[PDB]
Amino acid sequence: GSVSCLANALLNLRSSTDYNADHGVKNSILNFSNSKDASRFDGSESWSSSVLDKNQFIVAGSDSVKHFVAISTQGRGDHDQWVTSYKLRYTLDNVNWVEYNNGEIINANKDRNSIVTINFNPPIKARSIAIHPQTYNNHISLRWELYALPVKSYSNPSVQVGEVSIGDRSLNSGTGSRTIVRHVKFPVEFLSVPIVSIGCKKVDAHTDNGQMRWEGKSENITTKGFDLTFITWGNNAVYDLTFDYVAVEFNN
Amino acid sequence: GSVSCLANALLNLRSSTDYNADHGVKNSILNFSNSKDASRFDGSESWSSSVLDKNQFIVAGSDSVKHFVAISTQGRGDHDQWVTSYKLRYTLDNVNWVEYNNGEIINANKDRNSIVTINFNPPIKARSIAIHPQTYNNHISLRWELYALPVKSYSNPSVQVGEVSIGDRSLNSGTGSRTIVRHVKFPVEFLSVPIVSIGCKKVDAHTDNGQMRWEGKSENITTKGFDLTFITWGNNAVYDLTFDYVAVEFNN
Amino acid sequence: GSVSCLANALLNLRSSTDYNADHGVKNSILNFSNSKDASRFDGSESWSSSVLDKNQFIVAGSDSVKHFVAISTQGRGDHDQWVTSYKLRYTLDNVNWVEYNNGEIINANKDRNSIVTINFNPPIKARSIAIHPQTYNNHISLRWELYALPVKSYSNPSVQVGEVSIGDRSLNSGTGSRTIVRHVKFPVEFLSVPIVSIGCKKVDAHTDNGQMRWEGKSENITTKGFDLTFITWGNNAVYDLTFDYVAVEFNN
Ligand SMILES: [Ca+2]
Ligand SMILES: [Ca+2]
Ligand SMILES: [Ca+2]
Ligand SMILES: [Cl-]
Ligand SMILES: [Cl-]
Ligand SMILES: [Cl-]
Ligand SMILES: [Cl-]
Ligand SMILES: [Cl-]
Ligand SMILES: [Cl-]
Ligand SMILES: [Cl-]
Ligand SMILES: [Cl-]
Ligand SMILES: [Cl-]
Repeated sequence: GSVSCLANALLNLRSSTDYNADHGVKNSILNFSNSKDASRFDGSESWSSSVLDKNQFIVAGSDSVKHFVAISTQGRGDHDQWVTSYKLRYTLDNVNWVEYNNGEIINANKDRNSIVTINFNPPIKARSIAIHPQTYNNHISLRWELYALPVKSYSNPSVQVGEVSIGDRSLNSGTGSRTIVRHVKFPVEFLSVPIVSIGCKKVDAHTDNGQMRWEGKSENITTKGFDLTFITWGNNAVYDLTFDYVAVEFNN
Repeated sequence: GSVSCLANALLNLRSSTDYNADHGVKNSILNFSNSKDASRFDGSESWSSSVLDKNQFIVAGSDSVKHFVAISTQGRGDHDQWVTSYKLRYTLDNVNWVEYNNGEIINANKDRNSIVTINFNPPIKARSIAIHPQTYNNHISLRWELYALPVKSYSNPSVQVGEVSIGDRSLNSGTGSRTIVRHVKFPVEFLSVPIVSIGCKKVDAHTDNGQMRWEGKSENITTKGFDLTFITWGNNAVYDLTFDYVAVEFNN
Repeated sequence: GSVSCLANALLNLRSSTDYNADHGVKNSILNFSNSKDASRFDGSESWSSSVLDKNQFIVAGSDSVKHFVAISTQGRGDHDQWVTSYKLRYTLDNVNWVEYNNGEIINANKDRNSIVTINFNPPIKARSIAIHPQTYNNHISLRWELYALPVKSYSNPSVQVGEVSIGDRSLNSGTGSRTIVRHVKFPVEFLSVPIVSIGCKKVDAHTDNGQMRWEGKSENITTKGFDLTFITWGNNAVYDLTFDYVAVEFNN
């Protein structure tokens, strides 16, 4: 129940340097492995830097605010190279970068294939995150994965808004439960059925010997629109009512 | 009126394996073609895998919920290699993957350049999607494009909220149409002019021989704020009114 | 206070052609430099095209609407190649592309390393943007960066909605300030504390010798829910009230 970001192709990767394109970040996913044919080179089972110093990195980014819950690193699958320690940096606004845990040096790998996982408690909240290898065996070469919370069903909703009124004297006389429907068409048709929230912004109504009774309900909601049912009861004479509505479409 | 996702650089791609970086997913867009100079190799006109089996794939992903309406595949431009059938997998939450149409094997290409397009009715709703070649002529090599519905103008809106009241006895006396304006400044200035929806959460008002009359309108909306015009008429004495507002900025 | 898009790995890049993968767009970031070791080739300090004509490009894209404020270009770090002029194209909807400033040819670089920056007034509003080199010294080779406004704290909010009523005669008798709390649980727990906006959609209440007094407040908001405090005062007998609420979570 966390998301493997690289496995799902959710993040753009950018390395500092690449030994060459056959050692690029595209070869860096956790457990990456390619042909065992020893007669041809189809790429390192790792990202491998070109320059060996303490300034190399891979930046992983996208526009969404991610809640990173863990990172896993691994050495290189096909040669004895691995990152033995690293630092992490991240940014929420893509302008100001901070060091994870005050520049903590994280102890990492000691062989080609064993996975080392660090859990973030609390999650790192970031748009971009960078692994900054500090020490290495033989070469700065690694495979990795970044784990994030799944997107919530309530995130990134679509919204259309409008207003609706009775607009005449339909409810301005009579006795007992009395209702009128105003059909509202959304400016644009939704892809799926939204919810429709409403709030009153005008009352022009007579009490029934002091009792005020008015109600609005959004009903018969479709992708194209909905009905605002205006309601009164007892003997109230309602002259006009106005609602603003906010139609919200989730998960689409 | 569909979006060519790869052409527009909207999706991250990740292959299972690459024959080498000069056969990577970066060379996989539909109709990809490079130099005709036979004296140098600038890359295959295809993604080409390294391992030939039924387990290769390209994953295409991003954070947004896409509605995929079609996929097109093509063989390799510069050699006689093409995928002859494939399966599709996808995921909406990036945790749970499903097979398209119960693992349907889709019949695909039979030459280098002819495009084979499959239409999805209904659209596949997904954050990530993967093509899983099953059979091939000579090598797992392909070019492709994924077509999605365009983003709606109502998607990803920006929102600020607040409340506003009369806050004094400005409307608590008098006859005829009577109005007061409260100017509201948004916590942060918007990039473009929002809409402003409102809903009443407090009425403290006297009826005019039984008739209740109150209204609020948001007016003079700018990037920086708006005016809440509080309104009464007839002889109503309105002591206070409060609205919550929801300012929504679209398409920005 | 602008965002360096490529530095932060925020955009997918796609070139028209690459001299080969060691001259790909992955080597195109502004100021990109790799090993100075003259004995091995770890890639060009540039993207370099394969075909030399007026039809080459790099497309930079993602789903988010960006407000691009500037572009910077540079020639190739390790050889005497640079783009001397280019055009820009962009798209907001990823269907319809437009030429920047009526197809203006922008004067660009004249050496390997000096940066040439063009500022966009007003910002270019786009999901994808493409640099289209027109003329070049020796080869179409460049490094570049795209600068965008930072994301606003109000963008991409998460939203849950619902309704709440008194649902009994708790406020239907008595004198003075009288309140009841209805606890609302959000359908799903938020990651951080939201704001909760409310709007009345039903009044069933008696005036107090003509004075109407009712109020709702959202209070004690947590990640899990909030309290709708229903309020009356004076001697009003309130039979029922209903609010719709819109809970909005920012920056998460
Ligand atoms: Ca190998
Ligand atoms: Ca060629
Ligand atoms: Ca070099
Ligand atoms: Cl160093
Ligand atoms: Cl070794
Ligand atoms: Cl009745
Ligand atoms: Cl197999
Ligand atoms: Cl051939
Ligand atoms: Cl009047
Ligand atoms: Cl030309
Ligand atoms: Cl030179
Ligand atoms: Cl009182």
